[PDB]
Amino acid sequence: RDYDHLFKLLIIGDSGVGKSSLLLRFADNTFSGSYITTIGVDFKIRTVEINGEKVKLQIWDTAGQERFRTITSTYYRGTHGVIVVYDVTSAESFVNVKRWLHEINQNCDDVCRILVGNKNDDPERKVVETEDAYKFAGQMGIQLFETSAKENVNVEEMFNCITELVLRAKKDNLAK
Amino acid sequence: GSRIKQNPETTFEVYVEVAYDPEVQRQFPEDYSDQEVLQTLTKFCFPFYVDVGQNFTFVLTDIDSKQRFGFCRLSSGAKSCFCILSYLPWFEVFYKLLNILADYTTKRQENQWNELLETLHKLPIPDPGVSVHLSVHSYFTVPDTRELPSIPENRNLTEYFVAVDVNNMLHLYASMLYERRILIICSKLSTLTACIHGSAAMLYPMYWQHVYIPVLPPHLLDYCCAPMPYLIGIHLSLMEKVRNMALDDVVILNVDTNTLETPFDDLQSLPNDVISSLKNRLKKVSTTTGDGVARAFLKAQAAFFGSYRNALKIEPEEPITFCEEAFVSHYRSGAMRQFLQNATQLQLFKQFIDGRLDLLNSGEGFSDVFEEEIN
Ligand SMILES: Nc1nc2c(ncn2[C@@H]2O[C@H](COP(=O)(O)OP(=O)(O)O)[C@@H](O)[C@H]2O)c(=O)[nH]1
Repeated sequence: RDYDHLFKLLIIGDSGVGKSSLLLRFADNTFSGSYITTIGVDFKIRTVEINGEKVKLQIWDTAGQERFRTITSTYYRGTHGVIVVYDVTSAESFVNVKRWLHEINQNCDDVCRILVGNKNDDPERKVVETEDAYKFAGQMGIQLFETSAKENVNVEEMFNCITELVLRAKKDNLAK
Repeated sequence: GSRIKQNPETTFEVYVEVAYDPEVQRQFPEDYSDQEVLQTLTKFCFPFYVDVGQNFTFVLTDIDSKQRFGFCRLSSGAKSCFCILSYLPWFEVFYKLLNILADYTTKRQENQWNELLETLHKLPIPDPGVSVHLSVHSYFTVPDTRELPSIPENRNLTEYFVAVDVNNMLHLYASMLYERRILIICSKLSTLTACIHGSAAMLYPMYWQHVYIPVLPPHLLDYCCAPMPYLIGIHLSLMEKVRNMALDDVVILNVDTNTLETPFDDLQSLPNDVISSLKNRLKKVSTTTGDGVARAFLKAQAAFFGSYRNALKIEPEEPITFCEEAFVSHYRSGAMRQFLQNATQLQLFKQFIDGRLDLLNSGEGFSDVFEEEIN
């Protein structure tokens, strides 16, 4: 109706990495509460105008993803792009997203994806160093964003990137 | 891979009486302070548009995707609802308890009401078979959830089997094995949530791993647009709203009319020998009495997934792994070749395997009916 493009996004990451806090920065929703602990799923909406094109994004999250050592390809059906989040202060959160990103590479290579290291706002507690995440990002051919949802640093840039990726994918595929 | 809480702290979290925006009239514990949960309960207790049945069980999912059961008892004309929220999947026990508490409430027996709830809330959770008294002359035995559900003892399976014809049971099963988005619609809430619980239970030893909402209240209708796999029940009064969403690639079962819409060829694509054998068992009286229905689906699951054992690479120096290439490259039909490859993409199969791998590499030592059925 009131937009030129609608895209469906997923955010994935262990519980506690700051996905809901990222989505709060993301959202246009009047009600900001989350239904993760109600029905085990939550969605938020953002509309943005990029070079004159009205773009609407849905982003969906689900509960307890840390129990999935691998998230399999049925999860990603119908989704245009994925925001893959770890916590820079949690080694275990990073090992999970690496498995997830290999599975996407092998079984859902058509989906746009970016890697996000959240909670990048306390050097003393940082465990996943930039170099190692950046190296992994390069190997997988994807971009890395280290963010602080808490301080609202590099969040907008991170969202702009996945938004622009899915927009480009739509245009590239429209062109044959 | 179960989403049942294995070590609940109490027999239940909170009990509420809700009446007509609906409000909590009464609660236990008296000092229960989660106003977010209380508010949520008021909406899930009346998950339909006003203008059926008595019992039904909704599920709230928590942050690690474990399940809280909202066992409900609806008043005569949907004027009020009695609900107990618990991690224990004891449908028959809590429906009974609700009846007792409702009659105490009716007869204004405040002391018996308080005593029953307090005694229950303080009770350390007992082992299966232990006697728990409702009264002096009445007791239930703690259920053994490791057993297959039996008809008519198990309310969910019994109501599911009564309401849904065999072809539609097969279509639901097939859709789950492809991890479709599945919507069940019914005018009776008891029937609605029984169909969701009962059908998901047929996946045993696997469990539905993604969105699971036995009944969805209208204020959350937009969640039918979720793109990940889901299993969602809605009351018939919400159907027009859903019809409006023009959902693409969703399996929809109208239970009232036993009409199933699916854009996929899932049931026909499954290995025909397995499905024939299942269908035939389901059609006989002799093999559908007692635990017959659950046994039939268990045998199908064993026939579909049983070869996983031969893909367990057990090379010393640790640890036991699952070899997918081995799994998908040994088959007794072209249809199974395709099935096994599809199975590697299923979250319900992934959680089953990773759970086995953990359990095996632990050295725990176990048994269940699935493994017996494989043997
Ligand atoms: N220090 C810091 N804390 C954060 C950040 N983002 C979220 N948190 C905190 O981490 C906790 C979990 O975040 P939440 O959004 O609820 O996690 P979720 O389970 O992934 O959705 C909350 O207490 C947040 O305030 C961040 O960028 N920096």
